[PDB]
Amino acid sequence: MLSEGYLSGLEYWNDIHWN
Amino acid sequence: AGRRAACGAVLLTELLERAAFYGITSNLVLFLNGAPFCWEGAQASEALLLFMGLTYLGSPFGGWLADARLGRARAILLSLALYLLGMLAFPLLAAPATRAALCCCSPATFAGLVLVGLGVATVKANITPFGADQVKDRGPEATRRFFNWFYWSINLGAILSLGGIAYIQQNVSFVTGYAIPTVCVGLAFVVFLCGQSVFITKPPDGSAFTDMFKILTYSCKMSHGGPFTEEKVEDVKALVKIVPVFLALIPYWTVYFQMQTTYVLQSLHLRIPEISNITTTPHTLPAAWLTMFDAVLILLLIPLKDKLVDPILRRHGLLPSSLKRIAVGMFFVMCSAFAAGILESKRLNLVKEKTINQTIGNVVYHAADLSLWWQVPQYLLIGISEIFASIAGLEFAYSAAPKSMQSAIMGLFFFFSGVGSFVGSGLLALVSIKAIGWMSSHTDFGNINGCYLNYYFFLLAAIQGATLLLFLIISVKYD
Amino acid sequence: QIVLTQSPAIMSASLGERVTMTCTASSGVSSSYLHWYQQKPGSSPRLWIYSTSNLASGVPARFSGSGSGTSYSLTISSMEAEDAATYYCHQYHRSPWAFGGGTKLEIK
Amino acid sequence: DVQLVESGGGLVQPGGSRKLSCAASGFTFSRFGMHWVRQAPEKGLEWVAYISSGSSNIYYADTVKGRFTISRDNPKNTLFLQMTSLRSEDTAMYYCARSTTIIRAFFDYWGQGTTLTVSS
Repeated sequence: MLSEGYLSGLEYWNDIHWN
Repeated sequence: AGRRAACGAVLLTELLERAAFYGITSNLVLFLNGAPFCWEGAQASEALLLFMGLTYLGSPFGGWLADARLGRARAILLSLALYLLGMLAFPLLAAPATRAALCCCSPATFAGLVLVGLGVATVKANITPFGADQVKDRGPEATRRFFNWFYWSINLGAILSLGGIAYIQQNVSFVTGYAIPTVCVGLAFVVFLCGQSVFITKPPDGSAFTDMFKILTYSCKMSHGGPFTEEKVEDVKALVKIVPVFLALIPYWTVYFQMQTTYVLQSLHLRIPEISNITTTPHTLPAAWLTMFDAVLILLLIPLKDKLVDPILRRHGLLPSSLKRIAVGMFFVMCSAFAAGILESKRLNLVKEKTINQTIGNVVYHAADLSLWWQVPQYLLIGISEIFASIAGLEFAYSAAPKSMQSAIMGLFFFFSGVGSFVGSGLLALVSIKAIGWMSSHTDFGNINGCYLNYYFFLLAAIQGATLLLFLIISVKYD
Repeated sequence: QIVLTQSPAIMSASLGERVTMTCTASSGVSSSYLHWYQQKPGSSPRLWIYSTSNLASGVPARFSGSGSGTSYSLTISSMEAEDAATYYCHQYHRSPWAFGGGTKLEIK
Repeated sequence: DVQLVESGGGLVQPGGSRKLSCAASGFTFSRFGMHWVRQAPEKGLEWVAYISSGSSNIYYADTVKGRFTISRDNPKNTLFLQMTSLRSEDTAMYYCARSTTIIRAFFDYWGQGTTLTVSS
């Protein structure tokens, strides 16, 4: 999984509803 | 400050453990086609696929083990010790002096692989929440900064691994190239044990996976006055709604995880450039560097997509939804599989007449007279697929799930990626049987020239295409 | 298709004399895949120098391989009587793996 | 311990067929992809054919491309070279050589060779 770094903090840098 | 030390310890452990995991995965295929292990290429690819699948299937189980019991910091500590114990088996196998004492001896390497897989799975599951609750108290901005550092640590560890460890393993030696990851696991365990004094350890609250398992094992749904609360039932319903997206993403994970198991195997049978021209046994370009290249590619276009494409599309509208992005990623990974199949068919056509010998690692390969750079496109395609599917997948999974199911959605994501890797290994095994005979032979040292990886890649592309058509149909119908 | 030309095809060297035979290739050959095989008359051939630098098992230390790329060479610091044989340079890099033309070495 | 013997060589009329066998012992014949190399009388060595460890890679010299056929029978540990449409220039001593798929690749071991004469 080369994008483990971006998937680990997915809910922090970009803004998403619900979560 | 007494707190940034804990964050630094977490980052160092993360960097070291990613470095060791990628060092193993980069050249496990080369190692298994070696002096102790004269395995077939299909067998080595299956072993690496099973290893990665275990590392990603244990993430829900590691998270449950950390949250329901055993705590999180202690779970990571025991996982690191277990991971180091597994790592110790690789340099011992590589070293001729110690392989005799250890042991052909397939059980030894399988035990080492499963030990390493469990360690990586548990660390992968528990490190991110551990860093978060290390940094949560300061504030959301501090958490964002720490997670920027964490992302950079993961990518940097992967890059330095796939470069240096792969170069040492393929060219210098396997003993040193597998002792260095063992050494870095030792340092990661030591630094985690040292930082245990300064870490912020939370009591085991209880994972959401046990609640989901209790809901599935029933006492829509039941809810209300029965022995279950409303919010847990709604959350489990949201998880069930999320599941089909991961089911559709499973073939994507199969074809993606092919990039380091069978794509490297095909690289071993291409004309690998030689980048030393000096000294004895001249060093060749590592087959894992392509993967490293792809990782580097990610580093050059994750920020771009986050800073150039996404803001412009948001301003101008017509920004594709999460499901549309997942479909685009699956199409890209299908294109990667198709390109791999085309390249392998051309390679088999070429090698039938002429060949070039490549003593890469410690084993000679009858590579075709085809440049290794012809494998550059497919790899790049997979990378593009990543930024379009994986993120988007999880993003969609984060959109249609509550905040309380953080680290339970992510666990399911890892679980289904591991399921995709297991499906790829099982497909390779199935096509390796006598009835199909695509990979059925007794050709040791890999020697894929008598097998049919073109047929295997075409089958993977066809499965991905069927899954993509089904995904598009259900997305159009539902949305 | 790489053809290996050996120079000279035949030569006589006295006892304890500097001996050198060259092998040129029609294309580029990796140094690790060029070997020299020694064949006595009436006997099967034998690896002499593998990867154009390293002596095989049982090879006297007077022998030495050198060269790289297109041109390689086998050298005897001090030729002795048992060294009179036919030496073939073989590239095991690109198929077909054609042998060299041969270099017959004789006592003078 | 390792040794390689040849058999099947003899007098063959031109245009005939002959099957040269090579019995191997002292090593695992499953590994160590084999080669057939012929040497004509008072001419130099000529590489004829090569078969991989598991018959996956099979190559022939351009002079024996459409006629010679190399094969290996691992369970009884033998190497076959069946040749058809034999002509006069095929008269030579054939050796079965052993190639290594290890750190270094070369013809480590050679058999004594068998003489095939194609004439009348």
